[PDB]
Amino acid sequence: VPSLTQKKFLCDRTMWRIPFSSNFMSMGALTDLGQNMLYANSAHALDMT
Amino acid sequence: QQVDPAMLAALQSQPSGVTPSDDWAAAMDRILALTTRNPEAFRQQPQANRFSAILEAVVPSRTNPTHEKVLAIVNALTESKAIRKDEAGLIYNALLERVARYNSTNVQANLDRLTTDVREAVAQRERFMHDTNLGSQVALNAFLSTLPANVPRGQEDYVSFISALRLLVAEVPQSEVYQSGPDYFFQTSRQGLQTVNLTQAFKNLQGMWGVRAPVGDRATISSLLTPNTRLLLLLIAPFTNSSTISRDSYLGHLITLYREAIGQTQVDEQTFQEITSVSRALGQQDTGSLEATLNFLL
Repeated sequence: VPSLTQKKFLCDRTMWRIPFSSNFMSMGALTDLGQNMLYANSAHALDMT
Repeated sequence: QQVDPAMLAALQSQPSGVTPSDDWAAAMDRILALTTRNPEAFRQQPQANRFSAILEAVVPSRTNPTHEKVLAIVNALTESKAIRKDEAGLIYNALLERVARYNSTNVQANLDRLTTDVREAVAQRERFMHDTNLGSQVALNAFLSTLPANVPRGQEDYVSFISALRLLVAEVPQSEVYQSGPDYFFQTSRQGLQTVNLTQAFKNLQGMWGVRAPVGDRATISSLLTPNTRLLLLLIAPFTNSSTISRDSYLGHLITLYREAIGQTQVDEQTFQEITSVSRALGQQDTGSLEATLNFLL
C-alpha cells in the first residue's frame, strides 16, 4: 500500500542552548559579542518571540 | 631565613600580578607600551582585561592597609618568639579587632611608625647575635663582680686569665653563661656539651695561681685539681697566647701543654682524613679500617 512519511526527533533531558556569541562557539564565559557592552548603559530590549 | 618581617607581610597580602590599585607605577608602565621585555603585550588583550586595568590606572582605587600593616607587626612579634607560632591566628584576630575599634587618623599613623623600628631599629637583634651580650657579657660581668680581686700568690696572672676569659665569650656567638641556682655555669655551645661548673672552678683555682711547680710531677692533681677545671683550662687554651702565664707556673705546665694536645689533633685529623680515604682507594675492610687507625693516633 502507498505511504506518506512523517517524522519527528526526540531529544529530551536537555535545554536548547543559543550562545550569545558571534561564531556561536564556547570560547569563554565572558563571551565574544557580549563584552562590547561592558561600559555601555544602553537599555537593549529584545522581543524574543 | 629572611631578614625582615614586613617583606613577608608584603608577600602574604599583596597581589602577585601587577595591579594599579597598589602598584600604579608598574601597571601604567605596561599600558602605554613602554617596557623592555615584551613591550607589545597590552594591545592584544581584549576589552575584558583592558578596561579592567586602563580605567583603574588613570584613577586609582582607595584601599585600606589596616589588614596589611598588622601582619608587619604580628610577623615581627613571632620572628622574635614573643608569641607561639600556633597562636598568631588569634592575635591577628584580636589586633585587627583592636585597631578597628579604636581607629583614628593617629593609630593608622602610629602602626606605621611601628612597622619601621621593627625594620631598622631591630638591628639590635642583628647586633647582639654578634656581640652576644644575651648571656655572655652582661651575664659574666656579674661573675667578675663576684670573684675576689685579692689573690695572695699571682696577683697579675689572675686578672689576665679572666681577661682572656671575657674574650672567650666575646669571640664566640654561640657560647653563653647564666644563673641557675646559687652558681654560674658556662656552656661552649647551645645544644652543647662541656658545661663547666664556673663557680666550682675558680674556687678550685683560688689559692693555686702561684705554685712554681717542677716538671717531674703529673699524678698529684687528682686531689688538687678537678676535671672540669681541667676542662675549663681546655676551653681557655686556644684563646691564650704564650704571654699570658709565661713558663714556670703550674698553669704553664697545664695551659701550654693543653695547646700542644690541641696542636696534636688539629694536624692528626688531616692525617685521619687521609687514612679513611685510602681504604677505598686500594680496597680495605671497613670494619678493620678504624681499629688500627685510632691506635696509631691515640
